[PDB]
Amino acid sequence: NYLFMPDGNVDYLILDELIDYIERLKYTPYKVFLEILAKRIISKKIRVELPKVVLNINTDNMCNFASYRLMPFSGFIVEKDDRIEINDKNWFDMIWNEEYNKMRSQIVAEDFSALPDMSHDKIIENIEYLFNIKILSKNRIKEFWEEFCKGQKAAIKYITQVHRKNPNTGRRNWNPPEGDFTDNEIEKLYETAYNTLLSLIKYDKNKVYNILINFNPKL
Amino acid sequence: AKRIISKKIRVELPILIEKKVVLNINTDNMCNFASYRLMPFSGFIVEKDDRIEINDKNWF
Amino acid sequence: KVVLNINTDNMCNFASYRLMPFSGFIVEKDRIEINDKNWFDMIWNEEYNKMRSQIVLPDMSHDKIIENIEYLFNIKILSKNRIKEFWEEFCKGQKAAIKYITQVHRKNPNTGRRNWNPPEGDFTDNEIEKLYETAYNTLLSLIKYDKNKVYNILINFNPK
Amino acid sequence: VVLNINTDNMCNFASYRLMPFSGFIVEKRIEINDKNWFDMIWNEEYNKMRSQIVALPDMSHDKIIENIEYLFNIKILSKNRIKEFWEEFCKGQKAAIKYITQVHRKNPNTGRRNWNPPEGDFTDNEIEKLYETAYNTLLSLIKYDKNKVYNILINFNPKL
Amino acid sequence: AKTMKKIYVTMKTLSPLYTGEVRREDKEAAQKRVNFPVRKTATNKVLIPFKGALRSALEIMLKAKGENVCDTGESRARPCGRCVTCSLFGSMGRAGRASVDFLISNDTKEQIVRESTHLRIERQTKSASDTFKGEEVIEGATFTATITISNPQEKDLSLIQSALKFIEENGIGGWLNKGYGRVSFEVKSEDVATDRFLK
Amino acid sequence: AKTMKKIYVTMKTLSPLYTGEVRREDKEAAQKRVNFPVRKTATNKVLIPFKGALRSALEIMLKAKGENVCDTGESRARPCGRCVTCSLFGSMGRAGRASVDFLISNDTKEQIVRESTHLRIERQTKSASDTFKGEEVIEGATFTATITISNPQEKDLSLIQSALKFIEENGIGGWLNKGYGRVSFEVKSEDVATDRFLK
Amino acid sequence: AKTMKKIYVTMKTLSPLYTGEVRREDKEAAQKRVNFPVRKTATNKVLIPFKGALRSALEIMLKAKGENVCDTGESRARPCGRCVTCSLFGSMGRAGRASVDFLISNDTKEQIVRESTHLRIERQTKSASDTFKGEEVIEGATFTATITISNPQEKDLSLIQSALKFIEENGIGGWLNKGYGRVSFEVKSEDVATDRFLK
RNA sequence: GAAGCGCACCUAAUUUCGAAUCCAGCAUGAGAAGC
Ligand SMILES: [Zn+2]
Ligand SMILES: [Zn+2]
Ligand SMILES: [Zn+2]
Repeated sequence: NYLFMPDGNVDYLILDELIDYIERLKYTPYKVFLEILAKRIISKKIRVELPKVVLNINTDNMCNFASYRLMPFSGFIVEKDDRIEINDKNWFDMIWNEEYNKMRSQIVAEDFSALPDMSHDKIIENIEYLFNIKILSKNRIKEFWEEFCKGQKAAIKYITQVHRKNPNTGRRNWNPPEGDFTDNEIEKLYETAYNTLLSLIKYDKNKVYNILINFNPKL
Repeated sequence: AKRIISKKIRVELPILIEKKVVLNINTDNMCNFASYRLMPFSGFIVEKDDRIEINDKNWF
Repeated sequence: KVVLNINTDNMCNFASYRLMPFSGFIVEKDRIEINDKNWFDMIWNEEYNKMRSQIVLPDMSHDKIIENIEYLFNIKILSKNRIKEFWEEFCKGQKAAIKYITQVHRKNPNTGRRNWNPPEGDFTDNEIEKLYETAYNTLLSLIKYDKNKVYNILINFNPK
Repeated sequence: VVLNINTDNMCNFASYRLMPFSGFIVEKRIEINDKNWFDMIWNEEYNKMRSQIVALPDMSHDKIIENIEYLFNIKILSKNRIKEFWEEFCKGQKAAIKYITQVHRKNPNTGRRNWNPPEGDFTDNEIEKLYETAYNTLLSLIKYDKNKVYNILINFNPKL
Repeated sequence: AKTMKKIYVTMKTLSPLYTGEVRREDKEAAQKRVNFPVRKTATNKVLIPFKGALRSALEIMLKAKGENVCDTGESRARPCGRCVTCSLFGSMGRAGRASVDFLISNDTKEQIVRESTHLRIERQTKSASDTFKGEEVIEGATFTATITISNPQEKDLSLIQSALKFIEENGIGGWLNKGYGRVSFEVKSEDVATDRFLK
Repeated sequence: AKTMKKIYVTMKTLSPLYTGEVRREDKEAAQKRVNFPVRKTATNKVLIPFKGALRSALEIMLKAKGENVCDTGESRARPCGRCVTCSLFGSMGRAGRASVDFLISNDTKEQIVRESTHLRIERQTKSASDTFKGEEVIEGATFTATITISNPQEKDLSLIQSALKFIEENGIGGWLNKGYGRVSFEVKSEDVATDRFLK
Repeated sequence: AKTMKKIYVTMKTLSPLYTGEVRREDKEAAQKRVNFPVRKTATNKVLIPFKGALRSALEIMLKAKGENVCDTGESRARPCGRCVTCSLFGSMGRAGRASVDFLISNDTKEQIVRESTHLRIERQTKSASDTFKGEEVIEGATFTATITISNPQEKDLSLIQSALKFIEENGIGGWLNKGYGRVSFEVKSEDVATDRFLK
């Protein structure tokens, strides 16, 4: 109910005779929309106003201080899709750590900027053998070519990352071979993958590209 | 309840009053850092009984 | 000489100092230049496209060819796009067209998918595989012909 | 434009020298200030506003590398320890100093420090000397700037 | 054509939810930390494909019922054009009348997407043989979609609501077998006139 | 495909139960108070994985019977697809017919979740050499899950119930060697039609 | 892997027993009533940790025999993985074959758990200095625990029986030097199949 | 048969793993009108 004396209930009024009219209403107004007269109306135990969803996500400590109560907070306003929110330093530290991890993820080593030898026939034979027992898979060959096109150092780094037998677990990052094999043959095939990829690391780009299309045509 | 209605207070014997939050500070000077529209602000969380409101150094 | 290629717009005011969280890259050259990620995405793509720059006949009857291609055009294995692609391949030699029918008819080891269009109808799976096979033989025998006969025979089924 | 930031850890990308960088743009003349300046100004304003209402051991980098190699081999400095010390270093030098002080603190009611015990046949005097070595090594690592600590610890715990 | 059905769909997760990243660049940037990222916006809000879920639901139930409803799930399978799900979701010559929006979350990744550790345990040793880290949407996360049906028929509300009950049963997104994607749907339908925007 | 098997399981907890928080954010929020958090929901209910436990139970038992069942528990093991557990729980190439929901609790945290002090004692001194704090699920806590099998066969319900009895012998999650996870299962099985939602 | 060993363990309490409450809420809700609460279930049955007692017993006897066993009970001590206590009760790489259940009382806390006045008396004045209250399990109470060995070797049953005889000689639970926790054991072994639940 | 007492202390940490694999194909339309 909005009134701008109506005997019915009046929840809101929009305005010493004023005081008399306000007290003259049946029941009492919840809020009245009115300075000194507003504070006098406050003195008659009636509320005054004197004229994206906002979300304060924060801890709380309140110092009463003046008549108005407060809570000291230098912080951040974040605008979102349909809401505006208020966060502290720790939110910005968290997004700073996540962004800074995203930064070093980039510009790693020398992108687009000490190797064994074996014949070209040997390299096709070893990649052809490890294609069909699911060690040098298509994802492996793809990420080979991605780490190779950024340089030889990145390809050596990725190959030493995959071939690294972790002393805690004893597990290299290669795909396990398919078929009946004992353990010694499994490590010998992993060493074969090591030597084959590190030996094609020494070759030029068009002698690698032409060796990995007949295994990955979407290199 | 008669004495209460005589004292002009409502009684039911067994009005959308929402305690909103008021920004009260400019948002025009925002920026994009890491997929978020953010502005560092310095202010005070005032806790008026009608509504929570956020204010600057000017208000204090 | 430090040149700021970051936008100096959209900058907040805190502690009586204007400020804007940045996140980019520093580039040495005379200039110590400040570029954003977009610049590094452009440079990464330019160097990646600089590294990818270095990228190097069972003849049956003519009536068989027409009858087979009629059936495959009706049951929707050899469609207008595949006929046009085969014509572009035959128009760049026969070896290219050998490679193209090899690529389309290449059953993937893992999935068992051949890049033809599934036959429209209700045929059984062995019938579907033999239909892909006779598509292979029909196209592969059409590579053995010469340009005039391949042209007049494919234009009945793809008017372009 | 004045850089006013660190210029080591400056990697080579193609014919360019780049660095993944993350900081603030201050228009005063123009200052590319880092997160150290921002935490200083934030503490300044917060301390200023709150009232309005009311030594590191000097150890060389090669030694650091050798010492964290040795303590990683004998499992005192583990990947979880390096990762937690890295997160506490990201919140500041004082918080990380607190962290390593809580790890190193011999509790007088038990005689136990929160370090992982060594793997090997070391006597208790050698175990205590290696714990003091771990305390001095990470506490000297606290004094370095953020990129250099990331470079040292990325050879040990890759998932930093 | 003078009326349009508008189905406002409000979905709430009862189980953890995973659907996967589909953009190669965001998957690469996330696979340095997370082996299985959720599909997200550039405005940091989770997307869940919705048309395929409703369409797959309706073809399974209408093929179990016995109606002449085509299967568009097989490899390069051409839709027939003369069935119910061809009228609702589409055919070769006619676009589907039910424009199905994406399931855009109400919240943002820092409130709903939680990294997660999954395991693979050896059956003889009971030791973690493998593990991986996938992002996942929490339980109680609310997603909003709008299904806009042009030239509506009578049965379209019942068809969409039945398909939503099927998705409540079987799950939405990925990893449905291990328990992910179990949701509830709330439907607010309303018939509008197509000339509503004209002043 | 016209019929579907719904298996409603209710797990009563008889021993303590530890399952582990998988969420790095929830762990880091909870490892300032307890060292072994319980896997909980964002709606504050306990989450237990169920598909891996039933799968591992069936591979152990069917390998012991001599049936052709591949060990998927080995590191980077690829399921063959020509198995019997591969039909129920999936393979590289065919999804599992048995979509197995999480074991979500009927009650909430602070009603079934309790916070406990564990110990490690010197053998020659009999003194507390180490102390940690875990989170455990109390006894009598009821969990409900539903297993929906899409193309049902006769052996599916018997295999699921068998696997459940193996879980009542061994344990459902976490520290099954020190006594945790000993539970009981009540099974209610029904064979619904797939077109039960279509109206 | 084909067979499995059941040791059904029935323990009769021969001197009053005290295992302490571990749950922080259960210990805090009882501290105004008992200063030493006994470890109990939410079904009000007494819980005793058993795996640690058997492991500590076997380490003590096998170290005093001269066989190579790791001393795991030292603070943050990694088990070696090559000793027979590492085989029976686990290492950081391989779980224990012997999954040891808790010792669950056959009766309720109202029948077997009593409050008690423990004293500290001055030695010169011979008078009561400190008084405190504990909960104790009475003598004659029966506890049950099932030990399941997954890959049973020849000596595992004898190792468990020797550890049970050591626990009878030393005690289980707490306050062991005051005479508390002296028990008796009645082992009932059984070699079951692993595939016995398969119908 | 009465009476007193029913309390204290330490610990609550640590470690490993966080990968792998399959797919990236098709199909339709290529005109119709003016000035
Ligand atoms: Zn159709
Ligand atoms: Zn299999
Ligand atoms: Zn050992």
